[PDB]
Formats: sequence, C-alpha cells, structure tokens
Amino acid sequence: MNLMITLLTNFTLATLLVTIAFWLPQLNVYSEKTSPYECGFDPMGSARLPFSMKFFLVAITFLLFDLEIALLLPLPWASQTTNLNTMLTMALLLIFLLAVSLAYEWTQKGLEWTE
Amino acid sequence: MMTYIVFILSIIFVMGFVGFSSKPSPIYGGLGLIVSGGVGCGIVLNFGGSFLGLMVFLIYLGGMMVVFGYTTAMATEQYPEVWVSNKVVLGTFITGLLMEFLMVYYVLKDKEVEIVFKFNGMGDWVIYDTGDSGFFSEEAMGIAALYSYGTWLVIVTGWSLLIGVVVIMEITRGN
Amino acid sequence: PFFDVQKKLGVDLDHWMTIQSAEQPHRIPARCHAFEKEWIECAHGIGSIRAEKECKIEFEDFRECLLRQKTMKRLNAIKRQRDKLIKEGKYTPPPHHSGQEDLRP
Amino acid sequence: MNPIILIIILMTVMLGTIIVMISTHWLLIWIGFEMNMLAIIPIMMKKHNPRATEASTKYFLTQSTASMLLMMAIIINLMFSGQWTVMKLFNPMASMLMTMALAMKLGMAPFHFWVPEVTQGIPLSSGLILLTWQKLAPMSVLYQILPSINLDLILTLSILSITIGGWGGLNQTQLRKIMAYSSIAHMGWMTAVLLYNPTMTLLNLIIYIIMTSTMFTLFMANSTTTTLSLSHTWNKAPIMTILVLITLLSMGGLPPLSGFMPKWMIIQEMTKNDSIILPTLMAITALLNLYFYMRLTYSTALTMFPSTNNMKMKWQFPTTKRMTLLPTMTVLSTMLLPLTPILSILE
Amino acid sequence: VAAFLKNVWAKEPVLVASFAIAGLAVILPTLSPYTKYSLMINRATPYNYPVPLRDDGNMPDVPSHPQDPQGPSLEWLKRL
Amino acid sequence: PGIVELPSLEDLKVQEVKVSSSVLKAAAHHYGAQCDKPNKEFMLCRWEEKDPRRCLEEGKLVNQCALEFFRQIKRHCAEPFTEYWTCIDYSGLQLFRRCRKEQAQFDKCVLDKLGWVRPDLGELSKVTKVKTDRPLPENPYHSRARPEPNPEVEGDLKPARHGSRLFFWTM
Amino acid sequence: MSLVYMNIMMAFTVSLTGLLMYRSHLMSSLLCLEGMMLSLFILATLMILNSHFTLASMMPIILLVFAACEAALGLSLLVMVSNTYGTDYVQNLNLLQC
Amino acid sequence: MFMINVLTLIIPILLAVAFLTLVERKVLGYMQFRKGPNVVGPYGLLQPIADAIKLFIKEPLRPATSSISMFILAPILALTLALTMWIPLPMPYPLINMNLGVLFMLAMSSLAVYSILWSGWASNSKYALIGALRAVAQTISYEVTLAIILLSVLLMNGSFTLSTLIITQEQVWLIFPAWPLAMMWFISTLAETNRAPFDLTEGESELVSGFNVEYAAGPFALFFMAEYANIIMMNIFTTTLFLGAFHNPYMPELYTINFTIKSLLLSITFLWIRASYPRFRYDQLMHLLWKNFLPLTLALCMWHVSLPILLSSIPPQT
Amino acid sequence: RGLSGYSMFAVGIGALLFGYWSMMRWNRERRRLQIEDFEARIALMPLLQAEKDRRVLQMLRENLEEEATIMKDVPGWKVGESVFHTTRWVTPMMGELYGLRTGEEILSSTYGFIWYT
Ligand SMILES: CCCCCCCCCCCCCCCCCC(=O)OC[C@H](COP(=O)([O-])OC[C@H](O)COP(=O)([O-])OC[C@H](COC(=O)CCCCCCCCCCCCCCCCC)OC(=O)CCCCCCCCCCCCCCCCC)OC(=O)CCCCCCCCCCCCCCCCC
Ligand SMILES: CCCCCCCCCCCCCCCCCC(=O)OC[C@H](COP(=O)([O-])OCC[N+](C)(C)C)OC(=O)CCCCCCCCCCCCCCCCC
Ligand SMILES: CCCCCCCCCCCCCCCCCC(=O)OC[C@H](COP(=O)(O)OCCN)OC(=O)CCCCCCCCCCCCCCCCC
Ligand SMILES: CCCCCCCCCCCCCCCCCC(=O)OC[C@H](COP(=O)(O)OCCN)OC(=O)CCCCCCCCCCCCCCCCC
Ligand SMILES: CCCCCCCCCCCCCCCCCC(=O)OC[C@H](COP(=O)(O)OCCN)OC(=O)CCCCCCCCCCCCCCCCC
Repeated sequence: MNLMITLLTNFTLATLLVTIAFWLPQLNVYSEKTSPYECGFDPMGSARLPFSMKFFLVAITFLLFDLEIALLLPLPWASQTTNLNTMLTMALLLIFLLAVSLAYEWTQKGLEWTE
Repeated sequence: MMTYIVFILSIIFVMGFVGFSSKPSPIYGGLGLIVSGGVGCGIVLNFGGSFLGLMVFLIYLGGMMVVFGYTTAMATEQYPEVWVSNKVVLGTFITGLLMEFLMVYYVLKDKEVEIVFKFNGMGDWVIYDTGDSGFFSEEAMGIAALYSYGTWLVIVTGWSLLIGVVVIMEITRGN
Repeated sequence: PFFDVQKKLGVDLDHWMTIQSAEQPHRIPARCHAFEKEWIECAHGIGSIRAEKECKIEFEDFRECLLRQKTMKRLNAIKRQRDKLIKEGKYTPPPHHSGQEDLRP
Repeated sequence: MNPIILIIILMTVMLGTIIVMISTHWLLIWIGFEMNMLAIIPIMMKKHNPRATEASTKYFLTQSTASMLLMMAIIINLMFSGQWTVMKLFNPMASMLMTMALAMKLGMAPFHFWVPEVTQGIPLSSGLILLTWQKLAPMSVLYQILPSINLDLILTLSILSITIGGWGGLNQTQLRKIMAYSSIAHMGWMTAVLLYNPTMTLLNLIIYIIMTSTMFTLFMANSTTTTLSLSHTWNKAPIMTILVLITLLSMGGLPPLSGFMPKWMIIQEMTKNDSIILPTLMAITALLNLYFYMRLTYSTALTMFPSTNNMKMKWQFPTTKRMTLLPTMTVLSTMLLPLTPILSILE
Repeated sequence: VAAFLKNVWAKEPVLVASFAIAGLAVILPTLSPYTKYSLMINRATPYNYPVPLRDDGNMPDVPSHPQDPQGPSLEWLKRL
Repeated sequence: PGIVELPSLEDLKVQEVKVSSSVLKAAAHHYGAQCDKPNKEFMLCRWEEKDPRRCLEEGKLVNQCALEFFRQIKRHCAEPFTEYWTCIDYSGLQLFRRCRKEQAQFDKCVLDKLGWVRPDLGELSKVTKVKTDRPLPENPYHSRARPEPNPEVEGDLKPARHGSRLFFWTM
Repeated sequence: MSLVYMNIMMAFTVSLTGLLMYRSHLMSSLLCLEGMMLSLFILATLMILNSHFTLASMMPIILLVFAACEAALGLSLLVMVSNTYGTDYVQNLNLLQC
Repeated sequence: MFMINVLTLIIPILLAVAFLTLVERKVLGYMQFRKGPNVVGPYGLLQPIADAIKLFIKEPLRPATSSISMFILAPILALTLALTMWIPLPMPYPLINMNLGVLFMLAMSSLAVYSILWSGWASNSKYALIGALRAVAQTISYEVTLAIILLSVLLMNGSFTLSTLIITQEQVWLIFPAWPLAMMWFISTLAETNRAPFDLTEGESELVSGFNVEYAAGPFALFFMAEYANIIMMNIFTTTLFLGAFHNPYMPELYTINFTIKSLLLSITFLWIRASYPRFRYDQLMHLLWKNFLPLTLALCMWHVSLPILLSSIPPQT
Repeated sequence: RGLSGYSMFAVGIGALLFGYWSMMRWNRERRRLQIEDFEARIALMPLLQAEKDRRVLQMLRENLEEEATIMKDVPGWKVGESVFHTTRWVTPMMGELYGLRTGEEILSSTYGFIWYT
C-alpha cells in the first residue's frame, strides 16, 4: 500500500514538473527551431535508418549471462542448507560453467566487435 | 475495489499484452512488454513471490534493452508504427481491448464466467492461506533448494546455457 | 519409450519435484498435502484404469482442494444472497461482521 | 564446423532426446525439447547459405510455438492435478494442447507446412537427423500420455497426415521434399495405431528409421539431391541403383519386404478394434507414396536416363565416403519380414 | 612452469589472480577443519517446531524436558 | 456431503493471555522451561489429531498454564520484568542482544525469588517425549478402505503355446 | 477457478494469436514468444505460490532461463536473416517454396 | 502520516541535487585552478536556484520529428526512477523496509536505462540515436558484473535486506573483507551512473549533447536532476554496502550524520574522478567489464560462496 | 614514488585476512543469536497455536451461525454443508473466514504482510 503511494507521489511530482515546464513559459513555434539537430546543417536522411550494431554477439550473450544471476542469486539462501557440500559443488559448478562459457567466447573472438 | 488489486493488475497485464501483441513496432512492442512484465511482478508479488517477481521484472528489463538494440539495429523502418499508424494494428488493438473489457463486464456482473474453463468472479483474495510461514518465506526456500535438491536441474540448465553460448557463436559466423 | 533409467540405476534425478507430498525443504507442507497423500495411497499400484473410477472420490476432494471451485461457488451463493438481503433490507449484518466486536486473543 | 564443437552439439541433441525419454517430470521433458531444438539449430546451419538460415528460422518458429503449447499443457495439468508426473493428463484441454504440440514437433498435418521446407533447406545428413532422431522424443511423450489422448484428434491428425503426405510427394522432383512428405505419411501411420497398440507404433518407428536412414545414406553416398541427379547413378555405381530399388520398393509397403511389416501389423491391430474403414483408407492412400517411390525407381533403376561426358572421369575414382552401416541398413530394410514376430521385443 | 607463470603474470595479471582465487575456492574447503562446523551450525538452526514424541516407554535418549541432560547439545557452538 | 461439525461459541471461551508480543518474547525462555508439559501435550495432540476441534481442552490447559506463569512473575518480579519487556519492546526486530543488562537483572531476580534456570543455547529446540493417557488416533486422516491390488504373477514360466501364433509363424 | 487465471490465460491466448499471425516483421513476433513465456511464468507461479508447493518454486526461474535461452537463439537467428536481407521481413524467407 | 514521510524524503533530495550542482561546479573549478560560482549568492549559494528558475521558464522545444509520447514519458520516468530508488535505503531506517531491497535497487537500475533509451529513440535525431545505443553498450557491460559483485558482498550479509547490512557491519566495515569487490563495485557504479570516465551517452566531445541533445530546458532539467539523484543514491548505496556506520538504536542521528559524511566523501570522490581522468571509448568500456572485471568477479564469487562454508561463518538469513 | 608491488599486495592480503577473521567471529555470534530468537519463537508457538485454533473456530462458527440466517428463503440449501467428501479437518480458506466481513479486515488479513512497508 505504502509502496504504491510512494510510486504515485514520485510519478506525480515528476509529471507535475513537466506540465509546469511546458505550460508556464511563452511558446514561439516556427518550423525551423523544431527541426532536428545536425550541427546547424540539415540532417541527411532519417535517423530511422538501420544503425548497425557491432556488439551484437556480446548483446546476445548478455541475455544468457543475465540468466545466471537468476541462478546464482539464491546463493545467500542456498548457503543455509543442511546438504551443504552438494550445494557448494553445484554453486561452483554454475560459476565454473559461466567461466567456461566466457573462456569459449573469449578464445573464439566473440568478445571483439565486428568491422 | 482494493481487494481486486491482483485482478486490476491483471487487467493491466492483458492490456500490455494487447499492446505488444497487435505488433505496432518492436519499440512499442518492448514498451508494452515492459509494462506487462512490470505489472506481472505486482500480480505475482501479492502471492508471496517477492523474489520470483523481481526476477521476471529484471530479466525482462535486460531482455527488452537487448531487443531495443536489435530493433534499432536490424528491425528498423523509416516510419515506425506507433500504435495507430496502421489500420490493422489499431483495429486488433481496439478489438483485444474491447473483448478484454467485455469479459471484465461479464465477470463482475455475473460473478462467474466460462471461457474454456470456468472462472470465479470474486476477488482472488479468497484463496489465500490463513496461516503464517514462520521465519522463512517459502518461495525463497524452494528456490534455495535448487542447489541442494535440484542438482540434475543445475546440470542440465548450466549445460544448456553453455551450449547456448556455443550454439549462438556457431550460428552468427556466416562461414 | 520410457527408458526408466532412474529406477534401473537407482538415481533420483527428478522424482523429488514430482508431487507435492514429497520431501520438502524445512518440512513445508503444501495446502493439499493430505488430499494428495490420500489420492496417491489410494491409486498406488492399481493401475490408471482402476484408479480413474475406484479412487474418484479422493481425486475429487484433491482437485477441489487445488482449485477450490465448489468452495468459491458456495461463497458466491452466500455472498450473493447476503447482498440480495441487504438490497431488499430484510437482513442486517451483525456487529462482528462490521468491526465493533473486541476480537478473540 | 570445428569437429569438437560438432561432437558436443550432436551429443547435446542426443542428450535432449534422452532427457525426454528417461525423465518422470514434465519440466524435464520440456527442458529436453528445448535442449534438442537449441542444439539442432547449428546442425541445420552447417553450411551458412540463405536456405539453411530460412529453414532454421522456420524450424525455430514452429518448434518454439510447439514448446509454448507444450508448457501451457504442462501448467494446466499442474492446475488440474497438482503434480508433475509424466503419465496421463488430467484435463482434456491440456490433452489437446499437448497433442497439438507433439503433432507440430512431428510435423504431422495440418502442421506439416515446415517439413518439406526445412528438409529441403538443410543438408542430407542434417535432414537425416531431422527426419529420424527428432521423431523419437515426441513419440516418447505420445507413448506416455495415450490414456489421455483424444481418439478423434489423433485419428484426424493421422489420416490427414497420411493423405497430405501422399499427395505432396507426387508433385516433387527434389529428393528431400520427397523424403519429407514420406515422413508426414509415415508419422500418420504411426500415430493411427497409437491408441490401439503402441507396440506397433514403436515397430513402425523403428522400421521407418531404418528405411529412411538407408535412403539418406544412399543419397549421401551418391551425392544426389534431385531426382534427375539420382538418375545418373547407373553410370557411376550400378549397385546403388539396386539398393535404392529394393529400399524404395520396401518403403512403399510391398511384400515380401520389411516395409510391408509395420503397415500390415497396424491393419492387424485396427481390425481387432472393429475399425475396418479407417485402415482400408490408410492402405489405399499409401498407394500414392508407392507411386512416387515407383517414379524414383523408374528414373533410377528400371531405366537408364542419359548421362553426361564428365561421368567418364568419375569412373576412375572410387567412393572414399563413410557409408556407415549402409549394407546393414539395406539388409534390415528389405529382408526382415520373415522375422516379423520379433516385434514382441518392443512390448 | 615458473617461466610461463611469470609470463602470464606479466601479460594478463587479472586472469592470473582470477585462476588463483578460483583454485583456492575449489581446493581449500576440502582442506579446512571448519567445513564440518558449517553443516553442524546449519542443521542446528531451529526453523521448524521440534514436534514431540509419544512416550511409548523405552526411549532412553529422548528427554522429557529441554533442561534434561540427555539430548542434542550445543556446547561446541558456545565454545568453538 | 455432510454437515461440518464446529464447536459452539461457549466451547471456545477461555481466559486469554492478554499481553503483547514483546511481553511474550521477553518471558519466552522461562515459558519454554516452566510451561513445558501442557504445551508439549498440546502440540503432540495437535500433530497427532491433525484437527484443532479435537485439541481444544489441551489447548485450554495451555491457556491455564501460561497465565499462572505470568502471575508468578507478577507476584514476585513484576518490575525487573517490566523494565525488560519495555527494553525488548523498544526495538523493531525486538533484539535480545540490545537488552542484556535487563535480561541479567530479570534472570537474577527470577533465579533468586523463584528458582528458575533459563534454558541455554540449544535446549528449547529439543525433541522431547510426552507421557499422555489419550489414545493414539487410529485414522487421523479420516481415510477409508484402500482398493484391492491387482494379483501378482506366480508359477513357473512355461514356453509359449505353439510359439508366437502370428498368422503362420510356427515359432 | 480463481479470477486472475482468466486474465493470465487470456494474456497467453492474446500473445498466442499475436505470434501465430505474423505482420511481416520477425522481431515483432519474437516479442510474442517472450510474452508467451511471461504469461506461462506468471500462470505457473500463481499456481505454485498459491498451493505452497514450495519445491516447484525453483521451476519458474528454470522456465525463465530457457525463455531467454531460446530468445537469444532467435536473435542469433534474427541477425542472419537481417544480414542476408536488409530487413528482417518474414516474406523474404520464401526461397524454399519450389 | 506516511505522506509527510515521503515528502521529507524526495524534497530534501531535490535540494541536495540542486546544491550538488553547485558543489560539482565549485570542486570542478578549484581542481581546475579557477573558482566556481561565487557571484549569484553568497559564494554561490543561489546559483542552483538561478538554474532551477532558468530551466523551467525556457521554451521547451518539442521537435517535429519526435515521437512525442515517448519524448514526454522519458524524462518523467527518469525523475520517477531517480526518486524511487531512495525508498529501501536504510538511513538507519528506510522509508519502505523491503525484505529484498537490494533486488529492488538492481531492478530499478535496470528500468532507469529506458528513460535514457526512449529519450534517445523518441527524439528522432542522429546524434540522439548514437547516444541511445551507447547506453545499450554500457548497460550490457556493467549489468553483467553489477549483480555478481552485489551477490558476493551479500554472501557475508545473509540476505538481500539493506537494513541487515548495518548489523552485518557492526564489528568491521565490509570493505575490509571485500576490497576487490569494493574497488570493482565503485567502478561499476561509475559505469552505471554515466559519470566520467564512463560518460559515453552524454559524451560531449563526440556527441554534442548526446541522448538529450533535443531536450531543451524544462525536460532537460529532469535528466539533469535525475542523474545527480542517481549519484547521491548510488554513493549512499555504496556507503551502506562497504562503509556501514555505527548504529545506536536510541540515537539514529549518529548513524545518519556518519553515513551522510561518508556518502558526501564518496560524492566528492566522483567529482574528483570526473575532473581528472580521460574518458573511455565505449568498446574499451566493454572490454573492461567483460575481459577484466567479469573473470575476477567470477573468481571472487567462487571465493565468497566457498569461504563462509570454509570458516563456519555463514551469515544468518534472519 | 610510492610503495613496491609486494608491499601493496601484502597490505591488501592482510586487510583480507583481518576482514575474514572479524566477519568469522561476528557471523558465528549472529548464528547463535538467531538460534536464541528461534527458540524464543518455538517456546511461544504452543500458546500462539492454541489461540490460532480458537481464533479460526470462532470465525467459522460466526460464519456458520450467520449462514443459517442469510440462507433461510433459499430452497434446498444445507447450512454448513462440506464441499469435501471426507470428514477430515481442512484448513480454512481466506474466503471461508473473511467472506462475510468488511473490506478493511479482508485487506489487512490477506494482503497485510505483503503490503507492510
Ligand atoms: C546335433 C546338433 C546339431 C544338429 C544340426 C541339424 C541341422 C543342420 C542345419 C542347421 C541350419 C538350419 C538349416 C535350415 C533348417 C530348416 C529351415 C526351413 O527350411 O524351414 C522351412 C520353412 C517352413 O516350412 P515347413 O514345411 O513348415 O517346416 C519345415 C521345417 O521343419 C521348419 O522347421 P521350424 O518349424 O523349426 O521352422 C521355424 C519357422 C518355420 O517357418 C514358418 O513358421 C513359416 C514362415 C517363415 C517365414 C515366411 C516369410 C514370408 C514372407 C517373406 C518371404 C521372403 C522371400 C522368400 C525367399 C526368397 C529368397 C531369398 O521358420 C522361421 O521362423 C524362420 C524363417 C525362415 C528361415 C528358414 C531358415 C533359412 C536358413 C538359410 C537362409 C537362406 C535363405 C532363405 C530364404 C530367405 C527368406 C526366409 O519354409 C519356409 O518358410 C519357406 C522358405 C524356405 C525356407 C528356407 C530354406 C533353407 C535352406 C536354403 C538352401 C538354399 C539357399 C539358396 C541361397 C539363398 C536364397 C537366395
Ligand atoms: C567502494 C569504496 C572505494 C573503493 C576503491 C575505489 C577508489 C579508487 C578509484 C580510483 C579512480 C578510478 C577511476 C576509473 C578507472 C577505470 C580504469 C580501471 O580501474 O581499470 C581497471 C584495471 C584494468 O587494467 P588494464 O585495462 O590496464 O588491463 C590490461 C588488460 N589487457 C592486458 C587485457 C589489455 O584493473 C583491473 O581490472 C583490476 C581491478 C581490481 C583488481 C583487484 C585485485 C585484488 C587482488 C587479487 C589477488 C592478487 C594476488 C594473487 C592471488 C593471491 C591468492 C592468495
Ligand atoms: C506507459 C509506460 C509506463 C507509464 C507509467 C509508469 C509508472 C511507474 C513505473 C515504475 C515503477 C515500476 C514498479 C514495478 C513493481 C515494483 C514492486 C516493488 O517495489 O517490489 C518491492 C517490494 C518487495 O518487498 P518484499 O520482499 O515483498 O517485502 C514485503 C514482505 N514483508 O514490494 C513490497 O514491499 C510490496 C508492496 C506492495 C507491492 C504491490 C505490487 C506492485 C505494484 C506494481 C504497480 C505497477 C507497475 C507498472 C510497471 C510499469 C513499467 C513501465
Ligand atoms: C523406439 C525408440 C527406438 C530408439 C532406437 C535408437 C537406435 C539408434 C538411433 C537411431 C536413430 C537414427 C540414427 C541416425 C541419425 C543421423 C546420424 C547422422 O546424420 O550422422 C551424420 C553422418 C554424416 O555422414 P557424412 O557423410 O560423414 O557427412 C558429411 C557431412 N555431414 O552419418 C550419417 O548420416 C549416416 C547414418 C549413420 C546412422 C545410421 C545408422 C543408425 C540408425 C539405423 C538403424 C540401425 C539398426 C539398429 C537400431 C534400430 C533402431 C533405429
Ligand atoms: C582450476 C581452478 C578453476 C579454474 C576455472 C575457473 C576460473 C574462474 C575465473 C573466470 C575466468 C573466465 C575467463 C577465462 C578466460 C581464459 C582464456 C583466455 O582469455 O585466454 C587468452 C589469454 C591471453 O589473452 P589474449 O589471447 O591476449 O586475448 C586477447 C586480448 N588481449 O590467455 C591467458 O591469459 C593464459 C591463460 C592460461 C594460463 C593461466 C595461468 C593461471 C595460473 C594461476 C595460478 C595457478 C592456479 C591454479 C589452476 C591451474 C592453472 C594452470
């Protein structure tokens, strides 16, 4: 309950710093000041062209390594178990498999960027 | 109407699903899936899964940041469809919303509904446990048991992530 | 092809997350532990064909523990009749269903 | 591909199939299917041309949609049963969704729309992996849920697969699309006998895998991917024309060959259950499969299409190929019918 | 083995520290006498209720009161 | 099905322990020492009956024995206990470690005036044996007759009569 | 059953029909598989947290893992479509029609 | 009276951001041999008020090519997620005492990237496009170690509760058992919070103003007062992790003064780093948090799993 | 200027060893304190369990004595009819207890712990 009140307050006086930022000053709209910025000159082409990602293999491997901190994250709670050598073996197995993954991505030049 | 809070968050969940399932553009698809995955960690957080909601929030935030980077790099067109640019996007968006609020209206007026299964219309506060779990949140204990009890599950999941990295680096080669 | 390697080799790969009545961490019971224990001890070894009709009652009690459909239907009937008697004015709620009751402990 | 990585990826495909076969938990079935798909995608993209990328995209989308429906069937089973055991399903909705998921994973019609595409796009070895080894894990799960499979659904899927896989191969000149529509018709034959006697399902699966592995090994040993390039085999290695003759006449269900063994036994188990119309329509519809098999035997063995001049150079070079188990599979796919009561070992 | 170790410490010292810390974390819990006490502390942490036993008549090891001398003790944790 | 059988409202009336949770947590170790026997009879009845309606009377003994625990604190050592549960009551997590001097004064005053030993680290988590005269419940799950299992296989395995009997195969 | 399962199954079906009806853009439907994983996550997790079957609480995490473990796969298969062709439109993937 | 407890949180940290701008400019001046603002107020104590009045009466300049809904929603969500990460921070008592407050911090750190990201996409400009996808390259770089460092330091805590991280550090600071994690976490929070040498999204020498190059004043203020709120919150979070102070339950103001002056010293350390180091290139950023910090972070994760089992020092979860 | 390499690594490893020793002592003390708090919980649990039993039986009897007054005109109704075939005790649902009470008690009883701060 108090969490939603706090988030409502934060969103409320973040959007009420915007509605008094647009509606308080005097507006002078003409169709050259609202043009895009290309250091004074007119922009050649749209910015909705495909801007090619060089770090794409690292971006896909980030999706896999971010799952590991959904698996390695219960370790403060997994240390509280009564089958503890098994827990320790499985924890070191998960960090070792992440490390073998990172070593394979290193040595096959997957961490480098293209071009 | 505050007892219906999980139901209200679930309405916002379906609204986000109609938002990205109409497929305007994967910018706004990522927007709608973030909104649905952020109210879905409020649906499931009211059942006791505070660990298990924050993770589906966080994993999908990383996921939609990656998907944003790809739909700015690969899936980009000159005039992206916002929600209303195409008639086929807006038509099925309005269709999903009207059918969703139609089955809202049929389940609050009648307190029962039937689409394939039968569903109650009372607030889902009714089905909670009337007891306490002591000095442990039980979902944290169950996810902590992934290391003590879930050893084979650890082995197959870690092997699947390892060969996922190997598989992806074998695909994205070209030669 | 159910090549039952787990019973041949005697290993427990995934028999532990199979049912709710299994060994749980810190002995945590499910909400339907007794119903599922009764259904499994009924239907053990008699096969599925005899289990679908000779252990029907325990499985109905267990399914109605899981989804609570008859309970929520009965509460729908009670709450709807209560709201109808409030709307007709032929019934008033007691003070312990309004708050002023100086609760038990 | 680096051969260590090829070994690890093929062992991971095998590991996914084994995890589906040996596990008693639904989440581990789903993990095995995910591992199987995830590992088999680079087997399809072994060559890195646009047809393998298209085939891998279509295969990923079909198998991912099927695995979504499979996990929804698993979660509805979890609701209506409170448990995870791989056995019969405790809801007809979950039964329908899991039967749809497994029918998509088998490529049974009307979910068949990926099997000729994906089979044509990928090499002959990965097409062999697709049409044989990927037909083992969904048939495991279908073998395990048959007390809950809807009769009308699996019989509609089965006869629709037999008819569509019969008519599809008649319009084909590419060998991989021929083997893919042959796959569709044979999975229809396997799933039609599933609720009556699943031992005959396993028998048809094993005889089909033997005959399909024989045909793909013959195609790889001859390096032929079209009908009209298979038709040059008499001028290069004339024993291979005899082997494709006996194997294609075996796959059509002709006696005294072993491919008559499953069909007949399936009829033998469907007439016991007072179904006479359905195995009759299935048998008559298998004549279409026999017809395009006979078309391939006409082009390859029984006539001699004109060859080229450069074939004279290939007379001077023998095959250095690993034709692994090709005489064993050729003998097992043709001369196994007198050993027909061996099927009792599959009980 | 020492010249290669000096070479990799000169070139990639972060990886040398990484494999050193990882090797210690692998081998050192198997060489410590205190790893037993971790398990003994974790199985002596009473989350659940110690559900009592019906006295049949012959249980000499089970006490009738918590302040009785028989039963499991935690003096090893008090001293350490 | 049947009518659920609940006790009446007069069956549930008992003199409650009307103290706060810090008052209970401050007196908790001496409560686990001195009020051992009816509490363990109750929790044994509670895990064996698996039904609170068959555990009311023993539960009343709990509510009989707790109050006599506090009156014996109230007659003798009311003020050091009052200071001790006040200091426990200040904290959010109600730490025992923030209140060791009032704990020492309370334990000293109790051991002098009443002769109670505070239980050490490890004692209150023991599994103890309970001598009751109530019968063991023969069916606490209210179960019924388990179905008769299928008959097993017996007899020596003879060969198959005339082989496989598959259409013409004589073996 | 309970009221929230109606809308979580409804969100599954909405994401199902969104996946199963392509709008000639492959990334917009790879979001729909991720939405189906989200809906399966929330549905299974509501069922598991409801019934206090605590040992299956590790199940949705594992489920979520394989979510991205195929989603990344799709993205690794999205970039090869978008390197052969300038766009990831699904109607460019029609070479295997012959 | 919880609404006052919210208004006594976010309003004093919309003032501490304002005077943080003055402290940033003056410490940046005296380290660059000049003086800062000392003209508007008494030695500059009204320059933040001058900027806060100037930015909200200037013409907002919504572009013609900009997707206006995401253009307005992105600074709102920026200041929203800047304010809402202050609620689980124990000062010694947090506003909202979460059982899993660390993961709330981590998830809202992941969500606050989308303000920068949708602001860079929505303003349809080529320089704001490059400043948008440099946030993707930065976020796939720090997040892959922001979680394992924060995992390994909580393996000595026992939970994800931030208030228990005061009880954890009651004898010694947790920087003494975890100084490699501390000196790696500090750089990870530099890379998270878009401070120099990891600016890289508002990278002024390359990109004229970066992702917010189209945001004129008013909406530019809510990215400028959000980032500074992120650095004060982030140094308070680093102080709670590694520099936990003495807590007297009867005198909370001693803890408040102590962690306040420690977090001020860490904010001055951020200003020291911004005024002294050359800025990275955003691939050399990625070959730092993946080739250097991630293997050693995995090694220290193995060590901080195995070490509480090795010494019988597993911390309690309660 | 500055120290050598070996001196700085020695100071760093010594700081590690001091931190590990101090956290060893303090986490062992914290585990002993946790066991003390849990045994206080255990000693309180019989009284809390007895009061919880009388609490839920009080609420079910109040929901039963008011079910017969509401359900009087309805034909064929069976007051207090179990929805289970067994006669075993079933732990009550949240709607079985707080189904006839006000929304303040409902919210404070079924979302109270989760929403609490
Ligand atoms: C002191 C201790 C040691 C003492 C040792 C004493 C003995 C020494 C010799 C031991 C070695 C065994 C020798 C043979 C034993 C007798 C087997 C026999 O004749 O069974 C008659 C068997 C049943 O006749 P019967 O009047 O009821 O009983 C007489 C016996 O008492 C039948 O007795 P049964 O009741 O015990 O028979 C069991 C059952 C009785 O039979 C049945 O229950 C009826 C159903 C049988 C299968 C029918 C399948 C029909 C559909 C497929 C047809 C495929 C195409 C046909 C052949 C085309 C050519 C490849 O047979 C089977 O289940 C086995 C299947 C048939 C295989 C027979 C053995 C062949 C070995 C040599 C293979 C050479 C190629 C043979 C042809 C390949 C196809 C089989 O006749 C047939 O099934 C018709 C086919 C003829 C049988 C094979 C002839 C063997 C000799 C061939 C020499 C020339 C080869 C030329 C080159 C290869 C061909 C191109
Ligand atoms: C939290 C409170 C504060 C904590 C301290 C932080 C304050 C100091 C901050 C100073 C300003 C920094 C500004 C940003 C600088 C960014 C650049 C940077 O730091 O790059 C990192 C640099 C990168 O160096 P690099 O980029 O030159 O690396 C070269 C790499 N190759 C060859 C591949 C090109 O260093 C590191 O990555 C080290 C990180 C910390 C290492 C900690 C090691 C601990 C000891 C390990 C064990 C050693 C003994 C062996 C085993 C013994 C076993 C018993
Ligand atoms: C169109 C674009 C969008 C425009 C609008 C943007 C709006 C603001 C978006 C940013 C805010 C997103 C919030 C996401 C949910 C956060 C949940 C949370 O704060 O959980 C933390 C905390 C966990 O504490 P716990 O361990 O449960 O301890 C209590 C148990 N004793 O939980 C608690 O302490 C429990 C307190 C009650 C929690 C109620 C359930 C969560 C409410 C979610 C509201 C909707 C979120 C919408 C997300 C949109 C994302 C863009
Ligand atoms: C009910 C459940 C029953 C389970 C039974 C399990 C039995 C074993 C598994 C059978 C399943 C199918 C096996 C074949 C899968 C495909 C293997 C494959 O593709 O291997 C690759 C390899 C390629 O050959 P190469 O020329 O080197 O390649 C050039 C570059 N690619 O080589 C090839 O492509 C050549 C073919 C090699 C394998 C064929 C032989 C095995 C299968 C035929 C039957 C063997 C008889 C025993 C088993 C009966 C049951 C199947
Ligand atoms: C057994 C214990 C557990 C081990 C596994 C767990 C590790 C946890 C830490 C995570 C590591 C993840 C990433 C590892 C990647 C290793 C591969 C690699 O990067 O090789 C390349 C590297 C040289 O880098 P380069 O080729 O130049 O790369 C281009 C950028 N410059 O090549 C090198 O730097 C050389 C690498 C080989 C030699 C390393 C020697 C370290 C010895 C430390 C002392 C002994 C420790 C005990 C273990 C035995 C080591 C042999």
